[PDB]
This record gives sequence, structure tokens and C-alpha cells, in this order.
Amino acid sequence: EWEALEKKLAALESKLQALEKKLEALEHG
Amino acid sequence: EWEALEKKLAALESKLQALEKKLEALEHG
Amino acid sequence: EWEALEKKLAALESKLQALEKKLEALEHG
Repeated sequence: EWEALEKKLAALESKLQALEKKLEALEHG
Repeated sequence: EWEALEKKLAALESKLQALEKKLEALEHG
Repeated sequence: EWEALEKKLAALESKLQALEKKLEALEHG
């Protein structure tokens, strides 16, 4: 159970990283 | 392009909330 | 609107991180 839950956090976290990579490229870029 | 980022953010939001429901649930009842 | 996107991002990051210290509470005993 915990592993499944950490799994999810880590996959969202990747996704928030993705989008964040995109914004700060538009802004000042 | 703003709209695309906008949709994406909203889908990330729905996911976290689902995750936060899971956590409140084990954590609270 | 572009700033708005930026604040919505910090707030889901921040929240992801608060969920993690929550999961962590649950596991750690």
C-alpha cells in the first residue's frame, strides 16, 4: 500500500516537473 | 498554448485531490 | 494569466510536498 502511494506521488511529481520545465521556458524564452 | 497548459494543470489537480482523499482516508477514517 | 499559471504550479508543488510529509507520518509508525 505505501509503495503504491509513494509510486503515485513520484509520478505526479514528475509531471509537475514537466509543466514547470515548460513555463519558465516560455517566460524568459 | 495557455489553454493546453491550463487543461494539464487542472488534470494534475484532480489527481492530487484523489491522492489527498486516499491519505485523509487512511489517516482519518 | 501567465503569472496565474505560475501560482497555480507552486500551489500544487507545495501541496504534493505536504502530501509526502503526510504519507511519511503514516508509514513512520
